Amino acid sequence: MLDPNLLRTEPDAVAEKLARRGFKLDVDKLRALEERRKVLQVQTENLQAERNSRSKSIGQAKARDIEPLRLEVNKLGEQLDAAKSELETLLAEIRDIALAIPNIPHDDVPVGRDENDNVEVSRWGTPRQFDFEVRDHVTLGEMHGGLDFAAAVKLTGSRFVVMKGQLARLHRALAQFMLDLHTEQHGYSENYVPYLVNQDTLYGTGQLPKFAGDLFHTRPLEEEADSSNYALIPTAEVPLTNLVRDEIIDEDDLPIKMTAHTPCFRSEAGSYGRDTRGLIRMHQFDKVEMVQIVRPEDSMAALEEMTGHAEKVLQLLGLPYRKVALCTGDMGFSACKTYDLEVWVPAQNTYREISSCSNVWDFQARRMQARCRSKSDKKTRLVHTLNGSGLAVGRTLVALMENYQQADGRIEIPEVLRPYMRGLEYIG
Amino acid sequence: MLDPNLLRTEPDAVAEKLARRGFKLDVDKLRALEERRKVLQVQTENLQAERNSRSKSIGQAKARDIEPLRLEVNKLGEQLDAAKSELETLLAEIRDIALAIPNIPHDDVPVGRDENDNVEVSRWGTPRQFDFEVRDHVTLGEMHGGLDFAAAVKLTGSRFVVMKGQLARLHRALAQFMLDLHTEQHGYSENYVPYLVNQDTLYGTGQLPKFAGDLFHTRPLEEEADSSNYALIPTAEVPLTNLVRDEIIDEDDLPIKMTAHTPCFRSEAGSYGRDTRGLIRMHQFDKVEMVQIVRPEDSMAALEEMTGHAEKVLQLLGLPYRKVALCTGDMGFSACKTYDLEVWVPAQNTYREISSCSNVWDFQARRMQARCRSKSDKKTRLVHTLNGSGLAVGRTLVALMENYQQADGRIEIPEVLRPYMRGLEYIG
Ligand SMILES: [Ca+2]
Ligand SMILES: [Ca+2]
Ligand SMILES: [Ca+2]
Ligand SMILES: [Ca+2]
Ligand SMILES: [Ca+2]
Ligand SMILES: [Ca+2]
Repeated sequence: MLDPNLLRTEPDAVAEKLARRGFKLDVDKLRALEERRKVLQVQTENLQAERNSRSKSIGQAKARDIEPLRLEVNKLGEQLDAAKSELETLLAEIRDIALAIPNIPHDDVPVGRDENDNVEVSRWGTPRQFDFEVRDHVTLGEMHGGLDFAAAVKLTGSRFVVMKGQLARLHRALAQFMLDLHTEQHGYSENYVPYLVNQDTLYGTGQLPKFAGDLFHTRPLEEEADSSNYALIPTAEVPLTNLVRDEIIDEDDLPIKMTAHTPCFRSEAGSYGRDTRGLIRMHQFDKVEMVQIVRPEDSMAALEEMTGHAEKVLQLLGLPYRKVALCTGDMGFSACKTYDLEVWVPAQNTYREISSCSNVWDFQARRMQARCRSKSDKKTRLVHTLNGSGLAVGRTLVALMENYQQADGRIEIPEVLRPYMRGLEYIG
Repeated sequence: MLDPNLLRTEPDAVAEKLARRGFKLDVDKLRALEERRKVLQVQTENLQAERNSRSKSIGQAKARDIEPLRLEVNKLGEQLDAAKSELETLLAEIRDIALAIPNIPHDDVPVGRDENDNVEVSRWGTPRQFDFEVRDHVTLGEMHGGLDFAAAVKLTGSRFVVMKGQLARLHRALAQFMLDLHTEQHGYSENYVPYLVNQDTLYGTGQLPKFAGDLFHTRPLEEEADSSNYALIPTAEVPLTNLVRDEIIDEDDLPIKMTAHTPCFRSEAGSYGRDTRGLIRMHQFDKVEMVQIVRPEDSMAALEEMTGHAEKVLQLLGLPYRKVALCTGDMGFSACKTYDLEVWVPAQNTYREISSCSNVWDFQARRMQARCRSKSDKKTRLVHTLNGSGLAVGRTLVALMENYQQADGRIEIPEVLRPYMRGLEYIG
């Protein structure tokens, strides 16, 4: 959520910055609600005061007939409860609006309508020239018997996979390599997190209220009927960022750099048509996430650092990619600035997204009440949060299989992964 | 499900074997339903025949007024549809009974009422004598800051954990070691499986119809409204065993030995009281599963082999345990014979279940229609299925932390795990 006082003080300026995302801030409705809120707030607080006073008058005469006084306190209590509910319903209408507002893009972000307006910043490696017709990862999967989509339709349904044997081992090897890289060389602490999360968590990172439809939701448990409305995690950004919810972190302890290897679950609503075949656009997919909790003045530097960490995975793996600065119109909900790394995909003859590194500014920190404090001063302030994949494991497996395929369909194991595969050079 | 002809031919004998589990087979109701089924079946099949014949009489005269004949075929079609529905409702009542019948215990299984009647077969290693008061894994978790239950209550709710740092790394190290042991030394092929499964899968391994309440269920997706009634996997036995559903496997290709590392999800319904604190009885927990698909005559040998594989993990890790032959009254629904490995838990001053290895006989194979065929003969037969954990990773972490704790709370890394931890000797 945006700073409420920034919406109060200069709403036309924030609406202008938000218009660059293609978002129309309803400034008039927000104002009309806010003006009614002050009227209800003065009435409620006056009722609270007079109920508190009449309650004290009873206990004073009780020591000294507490009946005509007792009736009045019940009439005021009825009045105050009605007043408080009426105010709360209005507070809930303001929240419906405020919490559906995307983040203000930082001035570094190029102005754009959509993905066609994204700016290329960097490019690394040169796409492989093949001496045969390139096979896709699905075709190679079938040749090895290692990627079985039909078995996953049988166990579950569409947009699921069963990996079998050496290709399943290679997928594990990729995740191990990424976790070891970030924990051993990049200063990230490793975490095992729940894959089911509550509504507070989802509100905290921005999935709720606007993106409930993107999630798999669980039915409450009979023995936890009022505390088990859970959703499956769509990214480890959700559990990891929420670890600092309702915390005051000493600035000396920042940055907090966390990594996790988890499955991610997406309903893929609206994706009716785009990427029907393959490990791309799945309901279930593994990712090795990087999350940073930093001091407000270090977030821009941390973004460059984190993007560099995801780039390092691609470079060590010998996978050519392009680095893209996302424009105002192609950014995710919580982000103020984003870099997407797009890996070369031989069968698609283009680069495809494999990492999306974002600086969230204080947008999630405000929702979570995540703040920091220098012991030197009497001043707490919201932290900045960042997240990015290093990398989407399923998409890395696609890029690896396709870029390293041999004429006969064998997969060459990238040199940096051979220690993770007992020195094995080829699958097949 | 049990063989329908074994229920038809000798129901008093199967009811006798089932009574040893403490299960009363309603032989009288099954018989009454079966007698009505034959009456409805003769009526339906007679209606099917006469509708088929009257339909053919139309097409014969159509070549040669197809109106008094067309009315009759519609009256018979109405009659047949009603007859078929009435029969199907009765078929569904037989299924409600047949599919809630547990497996017949094998004669090897000792007769018992409950867990207090289980027979100890073997014992390995000697429980450690400590020179200080033993701390539990929760206390050690807190000392290291590596096991955070409060953070998991915040992200989700109770019976969840957040593992942070070195203890999170050690948990990953355990799973890697188990997967490497079974794939490199024990002949298991590695698999990546969906963590969400459909109703057919659940019926196949026996979770449905009787144990829906033990599961986390997902709400159907709007864009898959009639094909996304999924549940979270409670064990990898569910997706792995179901890979052979509707298959005729060449006997030469058996045994099919599969392993996976997955999170497992349990609602823990009825567990109100038992194990309130710790990594024991969680809603989410990791397991390294072993599943075997074998020829009917090799299942008993495969059980001993598989139990030995789970024992090997414990022996290499230097964790003392006891091997227990479960009695008739303490077996799981699908099992005909089971061995439980119970690991020594210093803070509990007892052995606790860490693996449950079962021979399922043809019980799941019958539900899944999983069969094998020798090319030499014109004879298909149901395969036998087996499953067991090698091991429950969370429970291994508990046993490791507690058995290897040092006076100051440091955790000694078992010698066999040090290569998985970059040679690290101690955590802390
Ligand atoms: Ca510091
Ligand atoms: Ca994007
Ligand atoms: Ca974001
Ligand atoms: Ca063979
Ligand atoms: Ca048991
Ligand atoms: Ca079983």
